[PDB]
Amino acid sequence: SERIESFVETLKRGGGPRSSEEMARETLGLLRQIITDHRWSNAGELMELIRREGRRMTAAQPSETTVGNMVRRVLKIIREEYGRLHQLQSNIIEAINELLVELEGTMENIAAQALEHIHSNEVIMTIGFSRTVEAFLKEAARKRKFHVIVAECAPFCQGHEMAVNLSKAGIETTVMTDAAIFAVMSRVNKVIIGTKTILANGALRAVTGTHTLALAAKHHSTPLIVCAPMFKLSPQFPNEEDSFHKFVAPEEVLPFTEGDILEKVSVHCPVFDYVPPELITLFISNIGGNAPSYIYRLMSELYHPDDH
Amino acid sequence: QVPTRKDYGSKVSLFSHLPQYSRQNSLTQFMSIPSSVIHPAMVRLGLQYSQGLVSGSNARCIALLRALQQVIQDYTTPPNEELSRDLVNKLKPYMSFLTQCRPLSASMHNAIKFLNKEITSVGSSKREEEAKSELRAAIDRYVQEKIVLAAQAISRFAYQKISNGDVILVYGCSSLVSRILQEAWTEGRRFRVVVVDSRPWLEGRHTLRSLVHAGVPASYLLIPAASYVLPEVSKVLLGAHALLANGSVMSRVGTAQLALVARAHNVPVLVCCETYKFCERVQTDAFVSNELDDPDDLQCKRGEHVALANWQNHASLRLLNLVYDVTPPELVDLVITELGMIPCSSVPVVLRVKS
Amino acid sequence: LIEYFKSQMKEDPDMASAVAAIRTLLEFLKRDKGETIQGLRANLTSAIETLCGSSVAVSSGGELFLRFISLASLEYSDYSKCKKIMIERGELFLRRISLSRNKIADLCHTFIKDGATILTHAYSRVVLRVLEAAVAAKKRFSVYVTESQPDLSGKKMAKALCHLNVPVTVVLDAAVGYIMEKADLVIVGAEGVVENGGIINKIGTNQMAVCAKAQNKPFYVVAESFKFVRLFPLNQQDVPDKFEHPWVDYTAPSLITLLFTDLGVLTPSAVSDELIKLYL
Repeated sequence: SERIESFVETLKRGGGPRSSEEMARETLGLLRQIITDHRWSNAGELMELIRREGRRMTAAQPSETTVGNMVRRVLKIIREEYGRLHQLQSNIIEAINELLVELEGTMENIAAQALEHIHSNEVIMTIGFSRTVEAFLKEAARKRKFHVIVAECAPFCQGHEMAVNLSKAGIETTVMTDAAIFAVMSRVNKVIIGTKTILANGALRAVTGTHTLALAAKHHSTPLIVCAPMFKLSPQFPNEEDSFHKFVAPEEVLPFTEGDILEKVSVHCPVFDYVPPELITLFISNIGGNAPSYIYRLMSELYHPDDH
Repeated sequence: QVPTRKDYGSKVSLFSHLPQYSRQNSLTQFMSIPSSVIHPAMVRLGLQYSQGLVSGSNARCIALLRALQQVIQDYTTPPNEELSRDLVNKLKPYMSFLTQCRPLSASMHNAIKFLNKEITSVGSSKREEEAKSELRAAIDRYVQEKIVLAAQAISRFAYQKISNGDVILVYGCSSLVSRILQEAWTEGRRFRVVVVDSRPWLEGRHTLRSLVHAGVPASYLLIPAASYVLPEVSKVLLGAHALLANGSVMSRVGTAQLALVARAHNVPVLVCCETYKFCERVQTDAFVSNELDDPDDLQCKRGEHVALANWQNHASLRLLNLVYDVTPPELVDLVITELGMIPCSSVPVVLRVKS
Repeated sequence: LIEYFKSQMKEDPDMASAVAAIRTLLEFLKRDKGETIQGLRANLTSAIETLCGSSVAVSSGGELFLRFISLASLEYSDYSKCKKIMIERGELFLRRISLSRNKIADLCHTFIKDGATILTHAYSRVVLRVLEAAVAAKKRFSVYVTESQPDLSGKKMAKALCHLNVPVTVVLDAAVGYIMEKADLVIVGAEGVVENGGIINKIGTNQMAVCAKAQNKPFYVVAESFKFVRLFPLNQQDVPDKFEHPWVDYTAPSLITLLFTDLGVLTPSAVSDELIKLYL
């Protein structure tokens, strides 16, 4: 039925399911359902329906790149499925089920490869809460006691919660304000950041302090990993400008109090930022450990030239 | 059985993952001497490593392929087994034994995994002699293919740049960087090599007395003061033995303290490696994958023998002697592989092909 | 054949100098005897005979169509081999090479920044194709050029660009430093590209691009599907014999940002995958 419309409203109003493959489980859900029982013609009328419902879905807040990402991957499974087909619903829904089960284990396998990086007594450093970086760092509690420096930035700040969820289970964290990321980072090694979405050229679109942070990395020459799973490799190299973000209400940065000053003064609030591929020095991923400058072909491994 | 252990001294804080080893001889308190079912043959080589009697980053592959060729040419195929899972399980703790003796590899296993493939690929119904001789035969064709008949071919590319007038600079011992820099005096083109060598287990002398019997002239400088060859160099053919998919070049501990001490004088840096010795890991720094080794070798008998041995009796003075290093591929130019002179950043592109 | 190729490029205000040679070796590959293997070697001699003249791209097309024709040894036949199927396959490879620039423009158009001041140091064909479509559907932009001293050929772009009706200034080639404080998105085309993703173009290119990644502005390059050679230098004064008389210079691939090709948009470290996908 048209419960997807509710879903089309659900992404419209906001209220995030915290990126935990819930957008992916949902997009797989609705694509499974529209894939299940709909109109049927042989010659990709299903694919045309995927383009229509696709572009209607992408008409949401243009930041949830996972929605269109798994949409396009469903299309590539359709194209290869027909490619071998040269009863298709059985093969398509089965392979989509296999992609679901493969998606069902990202946060474990991307966290197994952790002992091979962090060593004893090694002052790691991140910024901003992320599920994968916390799970990833929790499987390195069967090794020695390092430190963790976490930045408290990007207000409204969703960051501390992580400083709790770590320090009551693990290593000796300290929490620094965002405006002190250059007295620190003279005494550190091995920076990690989680990623909101990563671009085709090799860019990280992340939380609103990622840049200003990576610049310090390629100033003191410390390597920064951006641990990010699959299904977040977005096409469309950074052409569209200023729709790249989320501008939120300036209540979060200035209070509605202090009247009259708020007549003539301009307030800005960006949620994301731009990390170019000239500063990332490894990707830890779900299947391999690929470098920055290789990421290109990995994208060609997944998609098809209908990247629009 | 296979006790192992025997760690000696206090590791220097920081990395404790790595285990230091000393010359306690492993079984010199342990092993048996009729046959001692741990190893029919591999106890020979396994004893031969620990003293320092092979140790070249190549030809360990030749050694392990030789001993595994004999032991594979000794198997018995019991009355209730398919001999694929049987032998393929049987080779496990023996390779673990050599793994215990020395850190097992500097990409040596690629061979081991290959053996596990060829063992697993065995047909389910044949003669023991048929599959046996077939197996060791393939085990020969491998070392003929990727170890023998490639290093010759990866010299023909190297002449194309090594031409008359230049002043090359190799570093320490090398396995290929003697062949493809000594099959270039024959066929003319005079030059003047300068070699540079590191303070323990010097290893530079093996070059400087394996090259004067070719006739190309030489010079000699220790790595501590390689800031005088660099205003007269015209290349550096620093070759090494493990390429990691992030474009890292696992050399000996010296290199890439020269490379990023070269590119501040504008002389290029060209690596030379083979086609199996590149591995599918990724590492960011030195302190996750080194291999410490016997910190007693550091003893400079330079007069009154200032206490070196006495350190054990001293309080807090851990000496550390690392074995590998890392070269990040912003300070590395062309890699002269055995499939062309590919760019460094395409270190992964050789992987997908021939796979 | 020399008068034939010169005749082909004489009546041509577009088309590649390289494409002209490609059609020249197409027709002079058609009307010849020796439908056999070693007869192709005679064309190889013609490949040297065409290579008489400079202009590295000619040799690139030489090995290019040399490999395209050379791939007909596989799918083996006798005296009527499928290189004759690469007469029309090739013919459509020539129209494939002919329709190349349009895709490069339709991909490239978007990166102009609507208030941008595009700098260029050349007289390129496809730069003017893409930039002409750029004004012909989109926003406005200034253009600065400098004139290459042993051709003054930049002024040809000044004239033809003034026929495209956009505001152009053109300063001399010594004061590019003074230019770059007031500039963004440096665009240049390129004669040839070496196997690690480096460009060779006119004899001033590195004198800019060294200054491009000091004031942190980007630096793009753009070329068709015919500049990929197996050549591999490593330093200046190690270019081949292709030059007060130098003609081409080198720019290391630690400076070239995202480049454009007929295969699509591309990063400067994926060219090796293309050519190693081809040559072996």
